[PDB]
Amino acid sequence: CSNLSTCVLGKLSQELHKLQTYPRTDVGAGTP
Ligand SMILES: *[C@@H]1O[C@H](CO)[C@@H](O)[C@H](O)[C@H]1NC(C)=O
Repeated sequence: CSNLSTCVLGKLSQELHKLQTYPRTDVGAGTP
């Protein structure tokens, strides 16, 4: 980082895309 603004926004946005509340399985069973 260097901006300390676009840093923050970009980091948390990228994190939310990556993790996204861990979409492992979503149908009924919900297997790991
Ligand atoms: C600004 O923010 C982005 C996104 O988080 C980051 O990748 C980058 O290293 C930061 N600094 C610059 C100079 O772009």
